[PDB]
Formats: sequence, C-alpha cells, structure tokens
Amino acid sequence: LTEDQKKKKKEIMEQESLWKNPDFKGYNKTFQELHQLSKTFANNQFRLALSNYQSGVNTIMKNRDWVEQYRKEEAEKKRLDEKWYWQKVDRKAREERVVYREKMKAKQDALNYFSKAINHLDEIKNPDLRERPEFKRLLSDVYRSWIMAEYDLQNLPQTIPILELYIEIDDNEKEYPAHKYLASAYSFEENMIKKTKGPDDMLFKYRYKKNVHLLRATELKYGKDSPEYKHIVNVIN
Amino acid sequence: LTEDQKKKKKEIMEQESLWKNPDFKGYNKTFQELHQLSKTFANNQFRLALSNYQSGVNTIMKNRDWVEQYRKEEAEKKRLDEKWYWQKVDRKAREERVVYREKMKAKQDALNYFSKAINHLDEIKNPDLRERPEFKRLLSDVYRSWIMAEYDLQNLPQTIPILELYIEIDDNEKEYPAHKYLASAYSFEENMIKKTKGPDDMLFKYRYKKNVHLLRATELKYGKDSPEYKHIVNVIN
Amino acid sequence: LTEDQKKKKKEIMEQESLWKNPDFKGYNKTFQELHQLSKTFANNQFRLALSNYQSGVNTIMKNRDWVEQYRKEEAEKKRLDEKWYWQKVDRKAREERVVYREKMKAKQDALNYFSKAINHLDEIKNPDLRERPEFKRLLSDVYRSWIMAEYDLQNLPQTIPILELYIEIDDNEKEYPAHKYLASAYSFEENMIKKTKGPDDMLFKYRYKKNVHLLRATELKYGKDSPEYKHIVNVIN
Amino acid sequence: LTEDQKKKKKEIMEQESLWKNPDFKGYNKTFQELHQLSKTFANNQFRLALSNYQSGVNTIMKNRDWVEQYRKEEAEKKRLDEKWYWQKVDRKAREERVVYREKMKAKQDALNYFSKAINHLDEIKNPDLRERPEFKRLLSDVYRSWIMAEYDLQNLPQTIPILELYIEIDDNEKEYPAHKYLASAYSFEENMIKKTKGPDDMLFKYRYKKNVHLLRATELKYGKDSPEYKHIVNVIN
Repeated sequence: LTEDQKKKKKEIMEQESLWKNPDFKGYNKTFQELHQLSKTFANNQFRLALSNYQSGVNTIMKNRDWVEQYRKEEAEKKRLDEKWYWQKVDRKAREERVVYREKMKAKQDALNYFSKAINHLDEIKNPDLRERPEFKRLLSDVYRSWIMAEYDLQNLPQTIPILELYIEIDDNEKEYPAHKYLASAYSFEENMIKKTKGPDDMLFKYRYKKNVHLLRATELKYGKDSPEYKHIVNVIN
Repeated sequence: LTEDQKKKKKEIMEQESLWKNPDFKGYNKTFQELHQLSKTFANNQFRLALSNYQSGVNTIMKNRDWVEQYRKEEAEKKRLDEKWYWQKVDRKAREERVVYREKMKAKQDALNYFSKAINHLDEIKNPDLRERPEFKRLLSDVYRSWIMAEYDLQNLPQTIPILELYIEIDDNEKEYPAHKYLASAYSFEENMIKKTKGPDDMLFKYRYKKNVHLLRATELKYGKDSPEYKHIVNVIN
Repeated sequence: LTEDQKKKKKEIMEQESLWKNPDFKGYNKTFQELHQLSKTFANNQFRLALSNYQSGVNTIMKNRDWVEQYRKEEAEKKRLDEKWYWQKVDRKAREERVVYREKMKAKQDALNYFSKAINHLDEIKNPDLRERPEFKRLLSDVYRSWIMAEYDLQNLPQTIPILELYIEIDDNEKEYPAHKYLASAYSFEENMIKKTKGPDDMLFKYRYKKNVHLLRATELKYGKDSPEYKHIVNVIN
Repeated sequence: LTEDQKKKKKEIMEQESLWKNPDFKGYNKTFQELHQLSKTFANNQFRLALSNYQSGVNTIMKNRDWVEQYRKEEAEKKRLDEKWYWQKVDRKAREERVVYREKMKAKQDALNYFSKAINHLDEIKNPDLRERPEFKRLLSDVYRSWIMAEYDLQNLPQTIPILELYIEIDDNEKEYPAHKYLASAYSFEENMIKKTKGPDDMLFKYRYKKNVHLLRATELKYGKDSPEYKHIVNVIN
C-alpha cells in the first residue's frame, strides 16, 4: 500500500465514476460544473457548444424516462391472445424492437447535438483558447457521452475514432476505462473479420490494437511489474 | 336466446375449458375421472395406456414448475457485467434459449409417453372394446395433450395429423377449439409455402383446409345463417 | 363545443400537466423557463430563491433514482431464509419501511430548501417587484412542489395552508387540481375528526371547506349549470 | 468424514427434502407411494384417511395456483388513481390482505380434511394395524402437511401440539427439521409472554422447551461433542 498505489485505487474509482451510466445526480453535477466553466471562459462559441451538449444529454435523459414508462405500460396490459409459449416470446420480441427503435432515434438526435457542440468548438480557432482547461473539459465530456451512447447500442466500431480522439486530450490516455472500451471495440472488429473471413492484414491490425489497449488498461489499474501486468505481457510475448 | 343458443354458449365455454392450459385443479379432475373409467373398463391395456398418459402429463406439470423456479433464480442474480443495453438484451436472449431448450426436452419426454399410451390402446383389438366411452375419452385426452404440447412450442404442422385424428373421435368434430387450432395450423403451412415460394398445389390445398376449419369453427360457435357465418361464406364465395 | 368549452378542455389538460409528477422533461422545461425569468428579473434575492428551489427539486429527483436503484438491489437478492409466506410478507414490509424513511428524509431536505426559497422571496420588499410575473411564477412553483412533496407521503393536513396560499396567487384560484387536492385534504381532516370523535365545530368546518373546493373543482372543469355542477349543488342543498 | 458423518450429511438433506414446500414432483411422488402402501395395507379406514389427506393437499396445491393467477391479474391492471406514493402502498396492502384471506380459507379447508384423515386413522383400533409402517407413514404425512400449513401463515403456537405428536412417531424424533420448527414455535411463545408481560412460569417453560429443541436440532445435524454442540451447551450451562 504505497502513496502511489493508494492514489491508484482512488483514481480508478474516480475514473469508473466518470464513465458511469447517466443518472440525475451525475447530470446535475456535470452541468453545474460546465456552467461555471462557461462563466470563467466567457466565450460565445463555448456557450453554444455547451448548450448543444446539454440538449444532447437531455435527449438521453428523456429517453431513459420514456423506456421505463413504456415498459410499465406494457406490463399493465391484459393479454387475452397469449395462450401459447411462442406468443409470449413473440410479444416480448416486439416490445424489445419498439425499445431498440426508440433508443436508436434518441441516439441519432443526441449525436446530432454532440456533432453541433463539436462544430462550435471547431469555431474556436485561437490556439491559446483551445489549450484552456475549460475547452478540454467540455471536449472530453462531449466525446465521452458520444462514445457511451454508441457503446450502449452495440455500435462498437463507431466508438473507435471517438475513443482515439478522447485519449489524445490532456491526460485522458491515463484512463483505464478509455483503454478497456477501446480494447473491447477492437476485439469486436477482430471477431467481425474472423466471422466474415475478412483480410488477414485487418485481423492482425485489430488483434494488435486490442492487445495494446488491453495491456495499457492492465498497466494503469494494476501497475507495471505486478502479477496482472507480467501475466498479460507473457501471453502476448 | 333459444334453447339451442343457450346450449351453444354453455357448450363453447365447456369446450374452451377442455382446451385450457394445464393447471393443478384440471390435472386432479382429469386423473380422478380417468382412474374411475379405468376401474369400470377393467382392461389391462387401458390401465397401461392411462399410466403412460399420466406420466406424460406429469412431465408437462413438472416442467411448468421448473420454468417458474428457473425464472425466479435468474431474477435473483446481481449482474455486475451489464452496463450496456445490448448486454441485458443478450442475457435475456440466453435465458429464453435455456427455457426453450428445457421445454423442448420436456415435450420430447411427454410425447414419448403419449406415443406409448397410443401403443397400449393399439393393443386393444376387440372392436367392441374400442367403441367403449372409456376408450374414446382416454384417446381424446392423449391426442388433446399431444396437440397442446406441440402447439405451445409453435410446432403447428406437427399438430395437423393429431387434430385430424382427434376430430374423427365420437362428436369431437363439433368442437370449436379443434377447428380453430386446425385452421391456424393450416394457415401456418399456407404462409410457409408463400414464404418459401413452394408449389401452388400445396398453397391452394393449405388455403382450402384453413378455410374449411375457419368456416366450421364460425358455424359451431355462432350458428348457420348468423351475421358471423354469412360473412365468412361471402369472403370465401 | 363552444369557444369557451374548447378553451376549458385544453386548459384542464394544461392544468393537469402543471400538477404532473416530476420527470426529466418537466424538470428541464421548468428550470430553462425559470432561468430566463431570472435573467429578465435581474434581482439578487430572486436568483437566490431560484437556486434554493432548484436544490429542493434536485433532492426530489435524486430520491426518485435512489428508490428505483434500491428496489432493483432488493429484487436481485437470493432469499435463503424465506420458506414461509409470513417471512416474505415481513421482508417486503421492511423494504417498504426503508423506502418510506428515505422518502421522508428527502422530503425534509426538499422542504428545508423550499423554505429557504420563500425566505429569499420574503426579502423582496418593494411591492412593485412582488407583483412581477416572474415573482408570482416562482412563488407558485415553490408552493406547488411543496404541496406535492407533502401530498406524496400522505401529509394532507400539512398541504392545506400551502394550497390556500397557492390559490391566492394571480389566477391560481381557477385551477381545478388546486381545488381537487384542497377538497381531498379537507376530507382527510373531516375523517380524522370523525375517527378521533373530535369536536363538532371542527367536523362541520372541515366538511364545509371540503364541499367548497369539491363544488369549485366541478364548476371549473364542467362549467356552471352543467349536469355535473347541478348534481353536486343538489346533494349539498 | 466417518461412515456415520457421511450418513448424517445425506440424512439431513433427505430430511430437508421431506420438509420442502409442496410442488408438483413432490406431490406426485408422495401420492404414488401412499397409493401403493394403501394397496398393501388393504384397509378401508386407511383408504378413507388417504382420500381425505389427498383432498387436503389438493386444497393447498390449488391455492398455490390461485395466488399466482391473482398476482398476475393484479399486475396486469392500469392504475389511473395512483399518482401518490401512499396510494400504491395502500393498494399493495389491499392485495396482500386478499391473498392472506384466501390462504386462510384454503388452510381452514385443508385442516378440515386433515382432521377427517385423523378421524379415519382413529377408527383403526387393532393395535397390530396401528404399528404398521403404512399407518405410521400416512400419520407422519398428515401431521407434517398440517404443521406446514399452520407454519406458513405464522400460526406457530398451533404447530406445537402437532409437532409433539409427530416426533413421537417411529424415529421422527431423529429429524432435525422437526426440532428446528419446534424450537422456533416455542421461541414465538416465549416472545409472546415477554411482549404481553405474561407469567414467569410460562416464560421459563417456553424458554426451556425452545432450548431443548434448539440443542437437539444442533446435536442431530452436527453431532455430539462437535464445535456446534459444545457451543450451544456452554450458553445454556
């Protein structure tokens, strides 16, 4: 239990908290912090980027309520034409499709707002302003919400370019969850190549990039030359 | 409200009760009645057929308990690796497959016992004994449980020969549910032909047989020259 | 279907929407509107009252998430010591008490913030500022959230002074839900007097005030000299 | 792991299986065994006692289906008048009371049949016939179902005379669950005395009898001079 290992355990928990599924307490904390950063930044394009990012998260939060209400309404129905096991299976499959289609619509609306937030941050041309902690914090939040919205619906290939942009920001590369999700997203791509009998150069590329992020995630949370890091190094070597 | 129409409404309800999903009260009533009929019949092959039929229904009843217990056990688990919507969908799909596989195993065991019940009734060669009400009652119960087990798992083509044997017994042809299930089973076959671009002679045969049973089911529960019977006749004509 | 009757049906729906249980879409709409009114008002005490009101609603919204998460955690447990019906009853009664105690704690925190919002509005002494639409809108929202928090936990007597202050604001007296909840709250008090064999002057007072608000709620949504209004007048007369 | 300790672990599991909540597989096994014992016994009073015992268990089994169907029907209703937390609490409390009242009715009908089973066994006067394994097996099954029906509804004092009659039969005194339930039932009585400030002679009697059965249950499943038996002896000493 070194000063650095205690700092590690606390930091991994703080990083896991950062990547937590959105809820009310987290929404309130995020937007209270972002609105103060907007006041300190006093930049019109940042204000417009924040407004779009907030609308995008609001789309997600509204959809979370829609799904609970829809499931409640479906549970409260009497099913007179459900004598057979296959009928109840079919009905649950139709309900799951309605939920999936509404979540896809909410994700599309949310990504349109995130894309607009990015368009406003692209308008901040001054390199000194782009290096500001306020700028990097909002950019990280937009990308993280974007990655999570795609990941939730199993759009793992779509998360890869966003996660790669995210890890380039400040010290985001030291984030164990960013590496864990990147590793899984590359794994999905490797598996898609193996399943579709795709080209070997792509298989090896995806396998390599999965291993890079799997090794980095292990190193970050367990440390270099620990039983977890040494083990992953041995299988790859 | 004629003497015959009052007799019709009461009879359709009694027929719907006959085709009800198996529960404890129905099981107890069925086997108490069958065991008394076995005593009156005093025939060793009937006794052995009844024992196999009972074992087959017992398989079904035991499986009903297994499914409720399995669903209860699955609901009582903490899911630490279920952050994403697609993960919960996948997990529910795995649970539904375990349920489907166990129901298929119970159906196979139940049909093996029903087949053995039929083998023992086939050993009763004396034509006077085969015409006995006890014989026809057990034969109807075996076929009805067999049809229902297949129908529950969406094995509608498999129900067709069994339903056709069932309706030949005594006055079973006057049963609205037997015609309703036959009509749906022929409809499934017609739809399979249309979906697989099968031969026209089969399409027309299945369409015709669906219409025969749809018309008969309507005639039986609503009566000839009623607004329901006249309507179905017009669409077919 | 007169111009006024069409205006009535639309208005009752808008009033029912105003008194709807809090959800994310409603929270977002309320605080986006209140924050713009704060900008137009440009008053420091209004800003502080709005901040306290928002913290109070946030307490309620956070508690809604806490309850769903608690119920989920309780459902996901295996109960090895629950062989008997009375054990499952007792366990559900303990879960309901934990929920009730947490909701009472959240209500107490929310009412402390609403009380602080009212303290800041009490600091706005200028009679011209107290007559502003921004002032009356925030005051109505604070009282309505306060009434609803108390009503949710069955604190109906506590809602009476708040509902009476609420109906005095602008045209809030024309609100069918305000009269409906007042009528029920007075009914609870009348029933408490009858149950505790309380004094007749209190029984008659509560009965009268229940009737006043029951009659007003009927008049507002069905109109004067309609089959609903005429009926209530006849029973009271 | 001695020959006796392996015999102990297997036997405690067989005893726990004997006291398991009734389900279809257990019902089928019990009545198939009892009907064969009836054939070997060839006694008319035993046949009538078995018929009453079966009707009593059937009452219980039918009620298990009734409760699941009632809960299903209640879950499938839309509740338009359930805006408030207290309304949903009240509604669930009304549902629990309907379930409790139906279970009490089924228990009363089941105990009337068990009492009739006992009346028929009381008619078997020949001491040689009363010592028969068939007689003792049916008597144990009647008492065990009777105890369990009472225990399920928290009628623990009512179970005490039945458990005391049960443990007198053959080697039923070697049954760990019989002692465990007796200990809990005496504990309930001790707690009722402490709660109602009842007489000390009753408190000490119930405390003593609770300890007798708690010590015996420990001795039976863990063995004499084991860490579990030695411990319970020390607290009592």
